[PDB]
Amino acid sequence: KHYNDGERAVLQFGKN
Amino acid sequence: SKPLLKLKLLDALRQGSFPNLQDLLKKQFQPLDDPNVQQVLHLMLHYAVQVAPMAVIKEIVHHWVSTTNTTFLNIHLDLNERDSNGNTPLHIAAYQSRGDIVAFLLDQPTINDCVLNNSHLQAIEMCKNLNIAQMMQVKRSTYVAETAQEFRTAFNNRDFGHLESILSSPRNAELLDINGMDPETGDTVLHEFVKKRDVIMCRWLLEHGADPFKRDRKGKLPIELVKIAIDIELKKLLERATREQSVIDVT
Repeated sequence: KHYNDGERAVLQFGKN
Repeated sequence: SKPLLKLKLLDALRQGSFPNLQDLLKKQFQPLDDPNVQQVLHLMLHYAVQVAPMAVIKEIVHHWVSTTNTTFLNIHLDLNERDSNGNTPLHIAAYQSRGDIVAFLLDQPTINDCVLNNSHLQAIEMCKNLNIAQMMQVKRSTYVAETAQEFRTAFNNRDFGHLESILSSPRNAELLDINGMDPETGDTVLHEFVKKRDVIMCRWLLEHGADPFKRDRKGKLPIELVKIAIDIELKKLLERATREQSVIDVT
């Protein structure tokens, strides 16, 4: 699994 | 009246009665159309965070900010209005290390904490207390976290209205990438939805950024994931979209 579901979406749609 | 209008107002905020503030603007900011009133009126939020007590700020915000509820003197305050110096009320609030106010500003729905002033500085840079910077930096983390989840949910439910709501917010346009890969998949949102052959959503995506040249982590760019009259609709859709990008590259 590695990442949960919300912190998965932060890596995707986040911009650092 | 020229600048004593600023004194009248800076005094009215300093007292702390939102009725008393209205009573001043009602009888002393006429005429409301002359541009010297409208200029000193639209600095009211920068003036509140310097001298006004806390409850007058909430009352000013919850009445006149980003609201169409006809208000009062037809006064409509932009929460992120810019000083002659380019600063926002969030800037001044931070600059003066007035931390309990920096909090309430960042919890508003239309707050944009990524505005650059004349000096090209974010509101977070103006403060001197690190404790205030950290809470500011922490709040951006939580907002981007919460909004990125709302973004994912909106795609999964195909909530078209909610997606246009999120990309319209300028703070989001600065802190949110519509391309970024799913961490443990390919996978831009274009690939994900080309694979569901969802023509309506791919067309929507193509208009709001979402470049058709980003590969997944298998080299395949979107066009290469292709009755069957739905397929040729995507295949011709992307062909038209790439041809538009190759007009900027004139050489």
